[PDB]
Amino acid sequence: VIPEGYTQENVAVRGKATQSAQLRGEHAANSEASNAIDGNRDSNFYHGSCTHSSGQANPWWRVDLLQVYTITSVTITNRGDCCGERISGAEINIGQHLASNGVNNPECSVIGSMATGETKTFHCPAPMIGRYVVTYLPTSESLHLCEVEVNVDKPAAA
Ligand SMILES: C[C@@H]1O[C@@H](O)[C@@H](O)[C@H](O)[C@@H]1O
Ligand SMILES: [Ca+2]
Ligand SMILES: [Cl-]
Repeated sequence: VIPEGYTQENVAVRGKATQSAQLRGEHAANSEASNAIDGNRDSNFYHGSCTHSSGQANPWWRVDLLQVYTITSVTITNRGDCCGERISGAEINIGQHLASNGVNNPECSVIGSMATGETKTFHCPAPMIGRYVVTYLPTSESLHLCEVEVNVDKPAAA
């Protein structure tokens, strides 16, 4: 992706994030859904820039972009201090409307697996129209995202 004449922008920092259920207890303060769109890829969960679900099965995290965009890819930063294997199987769904918390929207990509602390771009089959981007983890693992960037192409500046 990223053709001549165009520039790419992360429109996720313009939105509002939320998740199925936040991690409770001792580290609950470092777990806010908003952490995945604060413009910081720091993957050390203890620095406070990563989200963390409750631990209950099939968690999801979502960002409402506030308006519809044509999205080319989504760049994810996996947790780095530990537990990089938990995100395996995660699905990135993108849609104009919220079809069951975004969990049932069209799929951009599936995260096979990512090394601990890895930042990787997942390109959608074709550009997708959507206002909501959801990361659904259909397993018994905790979902922790250190950054979710939603990439939109724009004609370049100058
Ligand atoms: C915030 C915590 O980080 C590590 O201690 C993990 O083993 C826990 O399951 C939890 O994710
Ligand atoms: Ca972050
Ligand atoms: Cl905000």
